[PDB]
Amino acid sequence: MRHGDISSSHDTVGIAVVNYKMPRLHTKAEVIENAKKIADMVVGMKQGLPGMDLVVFPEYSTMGIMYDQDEMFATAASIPGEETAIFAEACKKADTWGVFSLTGEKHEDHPNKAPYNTLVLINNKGEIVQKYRKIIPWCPIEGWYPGDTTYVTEGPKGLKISLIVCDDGNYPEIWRDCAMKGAELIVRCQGYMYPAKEQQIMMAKAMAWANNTYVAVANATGFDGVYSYFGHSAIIGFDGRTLGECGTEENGIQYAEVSISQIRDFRKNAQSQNHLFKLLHRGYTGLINSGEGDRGVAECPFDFYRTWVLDAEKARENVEKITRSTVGTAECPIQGIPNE
Amino acid sequence: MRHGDISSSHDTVGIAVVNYKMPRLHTKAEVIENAKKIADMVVGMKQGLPGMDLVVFPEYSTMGIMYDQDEMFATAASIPGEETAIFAEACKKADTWGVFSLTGEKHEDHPNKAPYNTLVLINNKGEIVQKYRKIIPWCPIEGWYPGDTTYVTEGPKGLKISLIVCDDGNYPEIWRDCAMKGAELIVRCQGYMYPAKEQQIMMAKAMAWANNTYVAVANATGFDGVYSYFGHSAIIGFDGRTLGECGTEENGIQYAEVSISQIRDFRKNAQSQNHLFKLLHRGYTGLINSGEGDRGVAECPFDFYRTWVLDAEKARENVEKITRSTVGTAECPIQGIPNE
Amino acid sequence: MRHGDISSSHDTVGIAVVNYKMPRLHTKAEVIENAKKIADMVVGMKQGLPGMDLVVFPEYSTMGIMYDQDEMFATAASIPGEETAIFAEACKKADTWGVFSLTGEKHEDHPNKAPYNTLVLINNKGEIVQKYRKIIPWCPIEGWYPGDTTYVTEGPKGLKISLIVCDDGNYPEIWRDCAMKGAELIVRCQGYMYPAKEQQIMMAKAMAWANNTYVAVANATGFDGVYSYFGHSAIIGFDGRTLGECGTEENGIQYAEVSISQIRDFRKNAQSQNHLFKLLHRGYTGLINSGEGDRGVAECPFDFYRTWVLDAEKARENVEKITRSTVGTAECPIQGIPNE
Amino acid sequence: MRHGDISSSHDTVGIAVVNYKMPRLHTKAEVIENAKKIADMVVGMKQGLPGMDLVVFPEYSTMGIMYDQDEMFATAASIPGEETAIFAEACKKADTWGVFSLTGEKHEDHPNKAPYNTLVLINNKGEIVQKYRKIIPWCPIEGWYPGDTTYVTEGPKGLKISLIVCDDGNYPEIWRDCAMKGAELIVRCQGYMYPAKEQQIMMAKAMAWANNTYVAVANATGFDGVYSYFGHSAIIGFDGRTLGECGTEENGIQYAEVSISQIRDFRKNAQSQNHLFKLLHRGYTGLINSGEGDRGVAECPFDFYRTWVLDAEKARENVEKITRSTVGTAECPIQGIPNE
Amino acid sequence: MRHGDISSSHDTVGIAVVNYKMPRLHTKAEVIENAKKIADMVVGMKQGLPGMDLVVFPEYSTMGIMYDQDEMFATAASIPGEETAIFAEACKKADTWGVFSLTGEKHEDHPNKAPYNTLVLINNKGEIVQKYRKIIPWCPIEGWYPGDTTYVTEGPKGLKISLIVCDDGNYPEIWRDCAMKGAELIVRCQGYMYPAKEQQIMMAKAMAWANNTYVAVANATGFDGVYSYFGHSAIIGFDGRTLGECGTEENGIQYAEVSISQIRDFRKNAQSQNHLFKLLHRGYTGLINSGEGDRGVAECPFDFYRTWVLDAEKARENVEKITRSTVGTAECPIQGIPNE
Amino acid sequence: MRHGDISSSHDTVGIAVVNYKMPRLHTKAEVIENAKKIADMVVGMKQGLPGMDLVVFPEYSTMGIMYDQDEMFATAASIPGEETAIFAEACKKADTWGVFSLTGEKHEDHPNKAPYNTLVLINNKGEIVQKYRKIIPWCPIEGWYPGDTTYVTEGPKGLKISLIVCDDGNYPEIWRDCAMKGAELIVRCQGYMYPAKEQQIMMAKAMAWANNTYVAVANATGFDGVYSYFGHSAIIGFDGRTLGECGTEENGIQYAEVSISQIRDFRKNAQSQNHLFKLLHRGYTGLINSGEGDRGVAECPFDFYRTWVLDAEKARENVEKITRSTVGTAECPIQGIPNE
Repeated sequence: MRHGDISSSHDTVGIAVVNYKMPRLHTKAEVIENAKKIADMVVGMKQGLPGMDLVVFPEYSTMGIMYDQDEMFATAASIPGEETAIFAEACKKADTWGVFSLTGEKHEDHPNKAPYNTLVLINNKGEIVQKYRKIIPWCPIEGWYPGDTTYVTEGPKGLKISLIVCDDGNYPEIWRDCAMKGAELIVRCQGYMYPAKEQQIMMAKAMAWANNTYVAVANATGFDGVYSYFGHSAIIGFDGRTLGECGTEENGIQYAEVSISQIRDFRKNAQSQNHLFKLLHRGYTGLINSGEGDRGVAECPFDFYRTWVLDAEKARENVEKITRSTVGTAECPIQGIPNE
Repeated sequence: MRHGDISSSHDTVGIAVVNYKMPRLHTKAEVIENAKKIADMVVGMKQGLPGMDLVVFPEYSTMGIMYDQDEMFATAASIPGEETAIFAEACKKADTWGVFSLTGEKHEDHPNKAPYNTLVLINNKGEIVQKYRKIIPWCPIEGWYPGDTTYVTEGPKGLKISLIVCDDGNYPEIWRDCAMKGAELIVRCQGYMYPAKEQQIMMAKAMAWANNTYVAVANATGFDGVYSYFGHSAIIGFDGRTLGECGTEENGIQYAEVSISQIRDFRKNAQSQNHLFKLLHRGYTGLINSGEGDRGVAECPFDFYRTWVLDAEKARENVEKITRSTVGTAECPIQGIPNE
Repeated sequence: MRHGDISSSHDTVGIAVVNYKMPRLHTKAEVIENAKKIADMVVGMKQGLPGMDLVVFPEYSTMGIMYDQDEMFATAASIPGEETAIFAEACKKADTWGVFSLTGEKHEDHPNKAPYNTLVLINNKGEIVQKYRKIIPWCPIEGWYPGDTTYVTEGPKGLKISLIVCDDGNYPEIWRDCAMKGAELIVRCQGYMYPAKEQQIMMAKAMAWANNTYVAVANATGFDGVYSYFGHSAIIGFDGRTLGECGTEENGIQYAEVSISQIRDFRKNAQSQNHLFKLLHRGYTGLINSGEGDRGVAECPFDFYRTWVLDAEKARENVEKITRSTVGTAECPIQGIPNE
Repeated sequence: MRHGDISSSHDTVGIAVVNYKMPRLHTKAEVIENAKKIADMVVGMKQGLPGMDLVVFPEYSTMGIMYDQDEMFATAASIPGEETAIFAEACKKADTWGVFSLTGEKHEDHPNKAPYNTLVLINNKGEIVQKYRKIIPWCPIEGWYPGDTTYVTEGPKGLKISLIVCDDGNYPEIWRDCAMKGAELIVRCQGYMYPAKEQQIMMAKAMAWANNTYVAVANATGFDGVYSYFGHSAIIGFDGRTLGECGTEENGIQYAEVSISQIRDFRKNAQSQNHLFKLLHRGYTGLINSGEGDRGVAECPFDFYRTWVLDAEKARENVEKITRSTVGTAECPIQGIPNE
Repeated sequence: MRHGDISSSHDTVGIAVVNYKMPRLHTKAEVIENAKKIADMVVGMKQGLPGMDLVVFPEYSTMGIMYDQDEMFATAASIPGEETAIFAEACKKADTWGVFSLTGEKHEDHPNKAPYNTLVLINNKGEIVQKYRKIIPWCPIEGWYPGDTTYVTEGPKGLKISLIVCDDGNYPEIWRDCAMKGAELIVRCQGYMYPAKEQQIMMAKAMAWANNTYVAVANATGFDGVYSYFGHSAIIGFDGRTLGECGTEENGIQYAEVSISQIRDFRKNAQSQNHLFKLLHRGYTGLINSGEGDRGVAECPFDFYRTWVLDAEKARENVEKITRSTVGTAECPIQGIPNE
Repeated sequence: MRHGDISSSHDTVGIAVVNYKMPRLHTKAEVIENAKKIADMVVGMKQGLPGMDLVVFPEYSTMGIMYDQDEMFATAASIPGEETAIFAEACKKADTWGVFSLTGEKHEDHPNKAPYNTLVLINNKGEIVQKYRKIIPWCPIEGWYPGDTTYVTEGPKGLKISLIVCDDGNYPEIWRDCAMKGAELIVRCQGYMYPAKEQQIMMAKAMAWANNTYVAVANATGFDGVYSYFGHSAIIGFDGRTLGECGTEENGIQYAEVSISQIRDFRKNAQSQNHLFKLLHRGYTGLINSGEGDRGVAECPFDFYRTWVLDAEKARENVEKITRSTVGTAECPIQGIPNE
């Protein structure tokens, strides 16, 4: 957990994040050409950052956002496929792990159902070792089919990694889910468009803190014909302090070393802010002093989670009362989104 | 949701938060004397802030922290009791609602079990309308008996209010639970000691954003013989932007107007960042476009919450593997906290 | 007055501001081509921001700065004209109002007098509803003919709008003049070159506060052969707090919702910081308590404004004593600017 | 215009500002005792800051705020009087100029009309050389009789000084009026209570910039039974950059050196941001190039100022349409302030 | 190197720094009484921070600044002496190391020469293990006799510690000297008075970076009759990033864990920003590639240091040409400091 | 020392710094073409900044970084040479001094030894008046031959200038060496790649303060195939306060006026923070009061500098004990850098 050098040691994973300029593409050939530009970038970056063990690119960095539905279906990727092979070759040549984005990934029922929005973690031998599908697409605008699962994978130097995508990170539940599965680094890849710049910078830091986890964010930059993306790719320590952060600049890079021993030492020995531990051992001091054993209280005291798990339809009905009953609003209608 | 004036309107709730200097007390008589100082402060503040509808004091602002166990038991409050009556009279005289702290509140089995750490919301007629007991005491140091329930109460001008305490706010689950019960303002009262100043400032803002809720924080200040408290009492908008924030100064005050219509308009009409709505209607656009109905997906996709709700002991066992198995650590032992 | 979403409601005007990359143009054909790029950008942005009701482009975003005098005269626009028709079509297609820049607009005595530096507000039906000519050109460098009038126009959802340009905003008088005419949003369009980046960021916020008015700023970006423009387009609340702000990035966008009801509620009910009201009712409490009626004092107590209005030549003579008597300085001479 | 040292030179005026802790006083004897504490503080500060030429205390630093009307009248000061003599002796002993606050100063018709809220500038020989009465009392709460005049006085080393008070500084007109009278330093003394902390910090800087003037702010601190005062006393350069700024701490001090030659050199030779010059020579380049002489345009183009000067009652009527017609609001009533 | 918890581990040294309120004392009895208050504070802090291994108090925290020469001599301490014994007992009772200030420490020729300004490092067994005398007193105001030596001492858990005082830290040479002796933590104790608040915050961070060293700063707070002290006690990582920082509040505390293994791993394996290594192996890559061996260049290329070491009188003469020849200036005279 | 205007006076040097976009070049013809682009930029900037007296471009702005060894040797420049003549013509035409980068400059033994990394200062008559070779190349990556000398040159309006390059600025010794030679402005030209953005921003400010010197930084921007450069070109006052600073934007420019009289007045009359003076007159007050003469102590008290000057090999051996013995590390090997 230290910032400023280009090296890494047996204790540290050298992580690079990329403010990748958002592509404006339309065809499979264009996507392939851009995939090879990403590959060239990985290999060049390694020449400058000899400590690099993990390189992270934004959501949409391969395809851009395929606004046209026909182009969306025509450019939807197979995984593994040609794009991933191109990335895998760069990971091998540069002896680094990498996180890349396929938007979309063909649905099982392609082309009759919406593609997934997908991340892969590729190891330094070119093997895909995690494939994550976005659980919370950025509706209403995003039409991707939602995924349903988080994963944890042993990463470079044994650092445990989970992937999440963009809108996912607004929801503290996903970060919690990953950390509770044992994640030591949560990688948030995004094409996060303005307006919500400051909110997203703050969210990543707050989630690093709340879940005692390293966080790396790669966010797109530039204007793509529709959105302007605000960058601020970052690596953040498990104590909630930014290691390094980019500005809004096209193809900015940040690089930091995250210590394997430090996070494990903290998770073992931290007390007042060992949030993962404390959530499942509430009021331990009080119970000890009250003659009630030495483990605190594990039981979930929050009705929302009990209801959501038991009766998701009831939780949905409850939230519609507080918000609205239809996915769209007649005050700001969107074609294909019902309202009223 | 606006800041800078001392007024309030039929649309806005005028909220004041107090950087109350942490008392260093030892006896019931001293606690009573300090309760009357708080009462005098409420009445004086109202003279300067004619818009004030809600005034918020820090956790521990009534008793301070009773480090001595005998003094802790001797000063534990009844609710309702003498302290609350003193506060209630000030709320009536100043025609304001108030949030006050009783640390401790007598356990049902007093003095044979640890007291609770408790907040009350008192209305402008002097009636206690919410009583909240801290669900996550700040272990290891805090020996309070943990509470088990969150509440929502109709507040001034119909603004829906939930109370939480200090360490509670590190855990996104509690903020979620309150907002999903319909809370429009979450009031976090704290005696939040250094070190974790910047982390706590960031958490409140991030939670305001994540849960589309107004947030008010009152935090103690000064040195009490053991801890120094970092202040930064604040009122924050539902869009994650600070309204007003104090520094670390003793008896600082902030004051802001929170609009009832604005939060309700947002919760109805916001789309891309309507987090409460979107969490229970995931990927609605994708499902519509895939011919699968117009509600998105409600089901909880996060195994941690499913496991915690179904089998809290399993969730506890899982987290002990990632952290440690005993509440204490032999590397930093604490008397009365078992380890090793 | 809220930030982070892409929606808007019947209560809120969705405002987008654009960090438009400064063009480097030389011919009428090039200007037309760039006008169509702006039009394409408006239509694309609306696809991503369905709440958008108003889109704002920087001063000079259509022509760039025509440094060459011959090119300046050759590219000076008619209003209405071809450029405005191109913009009007985009406003109609995207169902949004827009603010666009014509630099220059032909003088009545074209080509024998300097063109104006002009903004138009175009409604969602493609109609020009305000035309503003820069009252304070950025002399010495800017050679535009000064305008003489501010305007207020009913805008989207009835939001009252005034336009001002770049250097204008350094002078608190213009913001005052607009707000006192009833403006609820002041739109500052600029091609504000470095050096004065931080000063301009601060000015917009301070003027929002001082005049209890929403402020939107669109500023150019990039290097154009002569100047580098610092971006930081922004939308600011009437309470002086930034809603959203861009960085220095080319073609950054910000977007915020400004509430019609909130500003009107504030202007009615705010007291201590109701600056528009208080300026014309000074010391009302004192006069009441002194038996002198209940309106305070309206009379202007500032000799500078009395003198400027009555005897502008005297005010000019007075200021020349404090500064210098000639428009140029021999210590930093500029061709065509007399000194010495 | 430089910060960090305790010295001053023949070119620089050493200015100290004081975050003076707000007194809570009730009697004339208490006021006198506090005046002598201020005097002792002046003499001590000079021992530590040998460059000090000017020392500035907050509005209300002598009396505190006399909330009780009877006490207000009983403690209203004569000027010159006992309090000013006490201050004058300290200025002589410490060989410094000083700015002090008398709240109230007896009205000409004392005790039958409200006192003034007054500042004095005392020179190093103990002579009162400026007496300023607050033109914009902070209504509704403040009941002081409004003053009607700004002043400029030759200060230490010939630095030209104007005094303004607290609420005055929210109104850009007063800063303009002082600078146009030739002020080189505007001293804003305040007892500026929370909420509006960030807005006031920003205002002082923005006004320094807009009027090309040094600014010194002394603001009170602490809680006085009614308000908490936010400090942030500051000295700011004529280029809008803070020299030094205090936090919210009780009895904080800042100290900076302001160069006489620098401001005079700037006012002579600055061009693009010579705001005082440019306001009265608008569009000079354009007029030259259009064959219309070399002075630009002086005439006031802002109808608000023309109307206010000619017909203040009309300006008042106009603003009441935009705000409200009565000084009070029935939505937030205040005893003695009419509404409805 | 992590922040937020109250614990520490076998790998981390738990460091607390104290914003100690500056005493205003006059007699030996008063100094002793205050020393016991510091002792009580150490023991209380340990109850709240069970990880604490090192506690740091400001320069002057024991005596305050003895402005009166007679009182200065009467209160000058012996080391070891009564004050240090009081501190030593607290270190033993709280099982912590501590850094304390003796101002003054009796000169060898007391009372005929000025006392030293001195820090002691006391271990958890109550033994004084380092005594440092300020090498750069804060002249002209400070009249302490200058010390001449820096030290490095094995500290808690083997962390190597050097002490420096206040004004010392403005001079990069002292930080370099300590780090090159092997220091892993440089402790800067200060009574750093306003004006130079922001400069001092920045210096500590910059020196942490430049010397790849942990830095802890304890600074005084409050007003002492002459100066106001700006606090901002801090612990900073060897990568230049703040761990935790106080504000200006009286008796603020910060606490952070500094990893022994992290700094040693960095000093071994860092490359591009291994400043200690690189300074003595300049251009190693270039020399290798030029066929000139594999060590780079060690020789000092800076004439100033060569001259200062060889001919300090020449270096002094050189600097007097750039500045002034006498220690005082007639433009800002100070009694006892010659000028002219 | 003032910021915001485009003018300059007889007292001020108008300094422009350029966030020049990093070139990606391969051939001599490409370098020449880019040199002419820089020349065109100088002439254009002068049209917009009539006060400009000095223009500063980043290290590598002429060649980019020649990663290919063959291309490095093929494009190594003669000085004076074709590139410098191109720059000299622009300086003459625009009547400005300029700082330009030649990377590499041919070694005396070209092409058999590594080129130098070189800056030239060219006056307004096109004459090269300083040539500086980087003393601390950014090893391990940079293979330039190290230079050995700093210089001071009389610059525009007599302002004394020293040049340093990029990695040089991490080492406080070089800034000290320049200031002690009489430098009034230190110009740091850099191609400073991410990661170390915040550290470099802080270093420049801290060095301005520590050495009481103006500082100008020009840093590259953009991605060049290997590194992304973080911009933040800046001009900083001798009191450590930023005048103007760029963001990370490609071809950003900042411009500020630095006063000749202000720095000379400060160096003469400053006392408490006259660091250049005080370093060579330590404890003057103490020695005076102790009867030991009126000059303080000049002797160097820091063993590191004494050892480095006398026995550089010993200093190297000492530092290898604290860090590592070989220039490379087997934990992060780099081809051509020995380790193990």
